[PDB]
Amino acid sequence: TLPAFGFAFNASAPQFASLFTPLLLPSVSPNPNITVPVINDTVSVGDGIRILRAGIYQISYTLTISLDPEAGRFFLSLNTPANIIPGSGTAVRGEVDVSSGVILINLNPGDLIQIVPVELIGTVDIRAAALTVAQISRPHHHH
Amino acid sequence: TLPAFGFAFNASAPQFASLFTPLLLPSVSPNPNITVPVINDTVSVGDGIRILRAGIYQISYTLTISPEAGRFFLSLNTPANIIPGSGTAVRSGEVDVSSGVILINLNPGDLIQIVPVELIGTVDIRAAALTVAQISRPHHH
Amino acid sequence: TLPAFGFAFNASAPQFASLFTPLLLPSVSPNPNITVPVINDTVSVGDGIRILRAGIYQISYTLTISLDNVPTAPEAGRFFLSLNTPANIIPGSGTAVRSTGEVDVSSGVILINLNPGDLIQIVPVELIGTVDIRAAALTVAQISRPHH
Amino acid sequence: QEDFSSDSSFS
Ligand SMILES: [Ca+2]
Repeated sequence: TLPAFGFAFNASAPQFASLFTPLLLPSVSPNPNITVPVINDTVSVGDGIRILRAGIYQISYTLTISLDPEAGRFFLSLNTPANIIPGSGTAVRGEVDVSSGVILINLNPGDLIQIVPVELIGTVDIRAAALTVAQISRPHHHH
Repeated sequence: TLPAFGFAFNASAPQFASLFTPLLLPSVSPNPNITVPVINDTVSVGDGIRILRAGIYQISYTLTISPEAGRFFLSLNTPANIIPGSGTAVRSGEVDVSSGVILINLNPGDLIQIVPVELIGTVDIRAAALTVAQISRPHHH
Repeated sequence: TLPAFGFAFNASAPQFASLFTPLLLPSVSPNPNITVPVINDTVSVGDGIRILRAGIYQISYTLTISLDNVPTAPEAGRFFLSLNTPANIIPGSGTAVRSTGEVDVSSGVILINLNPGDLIQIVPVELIGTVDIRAAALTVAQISRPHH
Repeated sequence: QEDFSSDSSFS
């Protein structure tokens, strides 16, 4: 069968960051010529990606901030915004772009992956954002 | 069946950026010990990677760069045709930038390139690298 | 039967960077609800990931750094992934910071052929002043068996 | 030959 995956993004509706408020991600179709949903066995819920299939996933994200003091820190969260995932931090301290690392993680059916601001100084204008979820494996053996 | 993939980079030949000019990527063998091309069912054309098999791919890139500013995106087939989520930016020693990982449907022939979209000052690209790897066969019915 | 992978991280044990000294990565279990080691046919050795299976891999990392900005004593660091020995830096794997507040840097994703015994580590290659690595994470995932 | 298209069907 095919791996589970999803790509959910915002390229055309800026949003102000709010503490522990998931970023809006309304789009799933990044190809400008052949526009198709880049979703398979995940659900793009409007502000994140819900897992349908147990497995090991790669998760990561991007942001573009319209900077004018202004600072932000962001993480990925698991199910609720406070439940942040280690290795998923980004920070910002003209449009500037930030990208997270790639986190490998065991996820389960119903898990909801979101991008959340955890620290904000001044007003932070999110010009764009994108969340990447892709299955790398079935659940593996461990003790 | 193996996934399609390619890794094309420049580590040793700096280039001055210009608007909408794809960056040169002459190398495909990143391992310094066991130096082999990291290319399977893609083509490294000299300034990007061309897809040969339809599928969902992850695409991403890096740059090393030496008021001045530089903005870059990935483009699909033609330089102006930039891909959402693929921005990198440097606004002011060598500075490293990395894109996110974009998942996107690509068809045979699609050519992924790194392009500058905004430049102020002298932007010297000391190094660049483009990563393309197939996630899935097409997921349509 | 599954692809080889490993995820090794340091979330709350700050370490000062030292030139060509692999960063410590003591944890392998990132899920806060269902804590399991994200390791399959690799070894997390304490300061990197050792490969046991030949194949094509994606490798990448991220670092959280806290710098003092003393105007006349700026801090800076440059980091790479290394293969087997610290000098053997992998192209495309650079990150850089230069001087307040925790800041994150992420590498790109490098595709590379690796072999049994290979050791992937995060090394500082340039340092100006004291560089405090608050956190770090290393990602290794097999994408293919060796290609021919 | 397999290709994505505007006629491609999804769930
Ligand atoms: Ca990155």
